Amino acid sequence: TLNGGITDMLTELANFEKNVSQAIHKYNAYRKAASVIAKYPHKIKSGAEAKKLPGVGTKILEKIDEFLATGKLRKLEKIRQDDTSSSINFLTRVSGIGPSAARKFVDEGIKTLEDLRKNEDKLNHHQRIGLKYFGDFEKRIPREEMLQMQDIVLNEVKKVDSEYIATVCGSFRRGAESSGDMDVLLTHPSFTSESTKQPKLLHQVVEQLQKVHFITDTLSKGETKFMGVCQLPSKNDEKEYPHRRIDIRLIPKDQYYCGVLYFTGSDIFNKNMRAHALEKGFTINEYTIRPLGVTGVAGEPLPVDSEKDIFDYIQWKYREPKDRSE
DNA sequence: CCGACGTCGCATCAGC
DNA sequence: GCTGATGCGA
DNA sequence: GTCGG
Ligand SMILES: Nc1ccn([C@H]2C[C@H](O)[C@@H](COP(=O)(O)OP(=O)(O)[C@H](F)P(=O)(O)O)O2)c(=O)n1
Ligand SMILES: Nc1ccn([C@H]2C[C@H](O)[C@@H](COP(=O)(O)O)O2)c(=O)n1
Ligand SMILES: [Cl-]
Ligand SMILES: [Mg+2]
Ligand SMILES: [Mg+2]
Ligand code: NA
Ligand code: NA
Ligand code: NA
Repeated sequence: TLNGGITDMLTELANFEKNVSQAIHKYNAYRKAASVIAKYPHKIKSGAEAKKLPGVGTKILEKIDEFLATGKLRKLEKIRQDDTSSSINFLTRVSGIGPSAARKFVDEGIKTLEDLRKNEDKLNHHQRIGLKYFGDFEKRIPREEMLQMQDIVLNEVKKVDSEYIATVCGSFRRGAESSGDMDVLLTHPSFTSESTKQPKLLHQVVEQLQKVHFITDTLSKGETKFMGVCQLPSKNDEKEYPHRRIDIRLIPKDQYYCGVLYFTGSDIFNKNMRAHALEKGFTINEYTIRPLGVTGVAGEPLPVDSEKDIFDYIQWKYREPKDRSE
């Protein structure tokens, strides 16, 4: 990328503000600025040039001037030397360990991978699985493997009930050549915004995927969201594939377009689009787009018959999934 | 200046 | 048990 | 940290 040094610096700062400072709005601000700089089609020559972009303000412009001049950021060089910040940033790389638990572990003297493995009984279920697969979960998934995973999920879903439709979303649907995990949107005509005519709709699919040894572990599970672990089958004498994170979201079938807009992302794209919706007097979630009254109270859901209908309400030209990788 | 910043599912805990 | 935060996650 | 009223 043209501005990878700057965007990496802002990402590291975002991660510091999220994991150490526990400042979620600074995290979002740094990530928004990193994203707008990442798609800027010029090699940035000054902080003033970057400050013209939405989400880049005075302070990031100053950091960009320091980084352009020296190749580094003193603020980050200090953060790296802080042992508490270093430890907290490492611990939060385990799935299920967030900013609060990381700081509590550091207080308790649990600061390393060796420390975590010594103290499994101090971990909740999610954290225990996150530790088990710590290395695997930092590996990316080649699109070729995503296609094999898609084949399994779609065919196994069809064996349970031919009326299910499973849609792989996330970076995969945005056409990425690799993905961090697999995101599966699921619908069934028995589950709509008006009624649930069949119990265990998500459970039956999870169960079938466990039965064929595709799903290997569960991080959390409810009526509409599964968060877990999966693994492709390997052939004779082959090294095993890495275990992969999988998310399955069962969405009311009549609300598929809002659901697939949400689950396609990216996360920053969704934040930007929902923020624009609010400025336009609407609120968007994974189910509906609703107007806002003068009181700021959301009104009744608006008719939606395509993803583009949602863009139209907020006066955005349509963006294909491949152009949503913010 | 300063209030707002996207929205919500599941796990966990506190208070009753 | 229920209800309402809070944490961590999508 | 940045934006917008
Ligand atoms: N904070 C978030 C996180 C996710 N999401 C939505 C949008 C994401 O695209 C979708 C899947 O979450 P994810 O973390 O797997 O993001 P992806 O877009 O798939 C990433 F590119 P990756 O390929 O690394 O998983 O959930 C969101 O709305 N808000
Ligand atoms: N998981 C899915 C995917 C699509 N669909 C529906 C939405 C549309 O009515 C129809 C067209 O699908 P597509 O948008 O993939 O062309 O399929 C669904 O009900 N559940
Ligand atoms: Cl809704
Ligand atoms: Mg994903
Ligand atoms: Mg605003
Ligand atoms: Na700007
Ligand atoms: Na984590
Ligand atoms: Na995911």
